[PDB]
Amino acid sequence: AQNPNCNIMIFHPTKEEFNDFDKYIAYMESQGAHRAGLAKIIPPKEWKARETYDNISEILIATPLQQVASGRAGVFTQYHKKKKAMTVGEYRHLANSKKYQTPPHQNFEDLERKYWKNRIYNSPIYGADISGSLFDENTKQWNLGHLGTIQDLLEKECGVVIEGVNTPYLYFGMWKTTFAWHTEDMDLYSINYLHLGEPKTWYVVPPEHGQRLERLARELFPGSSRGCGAFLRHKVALISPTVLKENGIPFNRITQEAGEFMVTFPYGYHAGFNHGFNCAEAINFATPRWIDYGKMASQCSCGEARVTFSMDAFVRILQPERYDLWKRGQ
Ligand code: NA
Ligand SMILES: [Zn+2]
Repeated sequence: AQNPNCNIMIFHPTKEEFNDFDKYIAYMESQGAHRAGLAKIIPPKEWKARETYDNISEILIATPLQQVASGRAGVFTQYHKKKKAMTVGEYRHLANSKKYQTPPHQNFEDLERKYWKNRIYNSPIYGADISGSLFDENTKQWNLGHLGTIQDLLEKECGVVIEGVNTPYLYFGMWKTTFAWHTEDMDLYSINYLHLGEPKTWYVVPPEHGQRLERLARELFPGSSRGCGAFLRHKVALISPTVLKENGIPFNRITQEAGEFMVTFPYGYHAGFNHGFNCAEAINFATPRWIDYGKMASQCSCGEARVTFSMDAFVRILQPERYDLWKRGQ
């Protein structure tokens, strides 16, 4: 079996290999990439997402979110406090201000140390889940707005036509902006392109060991776990690498830089943080291999996990037994 230790693999496709998205995902899996839960793809030197990022300042972040932490440095939850709308230009200025700017640091490891030591004592602001794309329409390879839809995949595999659309989202981040431990909706794949700015550090648990993280999360967040048997779907829980190590949880870490893609694989738990001002674009996608994960995905029915109406059809068709209860939660 390929990649038995579940290491994060990094790929350098040629322009030729970059010409068929689906084929290259399958290729990566043939090499065992999915066992890690996360892979990095460095685009060929010939490729570009768009010409320049000189004209993005007028994008609106309708509802910036302040991420307020509760708990201890290595084991905390965060809630999202809504803030007044601002443009990307205004946001960039705020990110670079003395209050929010990245501290001096020696390297990525040093900054990681500072993050886990100090994150809870600050409340960074970020723009999340902004429908839109920064790929040029003329970018023909790995354009996240031009991928095949999950609805078409489900139709092709299962024969059923369903409503729903599948469009990309933008994220604007700053130092200490935090992504909580989660898998994707319906344990889908995701792909994330870092368009501009400072890095993102990722942590990931191999899919085969997802239940180990869930078990630890139940132990570390007992109140939340009592409230909901899939509370990680709420996307509020953080656990540091130190605590994961102490508890023997298998995981890996990697830093994504501007111009790099990251793919998360079905049931790959991941979390991370931004190093400073940046802009990323992400979208969920599916392959034939996803279907069996979709059928088995745990669901939040307690009301907390709010998702797009596009997920309705996936639960309805793949998980009919769970549908009524889940629907009540929405
Ligand atoms: Na994700
Ligand atoms: Zn819930």
